[PDB]
Amino acid sequence: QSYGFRPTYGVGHQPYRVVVLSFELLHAPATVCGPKKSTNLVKNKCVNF
Amino acid sequence: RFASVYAWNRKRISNCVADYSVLYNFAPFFAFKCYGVSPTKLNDLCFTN
Amino acid sequence: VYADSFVIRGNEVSQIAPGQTGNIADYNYKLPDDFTGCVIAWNSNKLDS
Repeated sequence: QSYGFRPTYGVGHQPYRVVVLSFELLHAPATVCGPKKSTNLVKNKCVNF
Repeated sequence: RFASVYAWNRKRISNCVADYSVLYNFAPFFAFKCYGVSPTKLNDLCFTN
Repeated sequence: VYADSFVIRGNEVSQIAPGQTGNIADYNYKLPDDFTGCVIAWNSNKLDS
């Protein structure tokens, strides 16, 4: 069945445009990342990574 | 002619078959917060009254 | 990351969620129980008229 729509129709039956963003936050080579400027790598020295 | 809040009408539901899916096309349904049974899993139950 | 976009009826916007039942979560578009992601919804009556 269709979705003929007019402004005359009331709330609740108005068309809601919905987009879902689904991400597989798991162990894999990442493809999309946030805006963080990576720093140099340090080794054999206690740091936060 | 929905009644006033101070004198709210109480309609009893006698024996029937109730499908809680034709409700969605009767009212705008701004909020549908249901505090007991989950709203989605409602057509699969039978009530005492 | 996958952006699945569409437009549905307003009463069904709460039905696009993990583990829900009804016309749209059983026959149109089902979201997994272990869904991780964001859902964004708004109105579109400005042009859908």
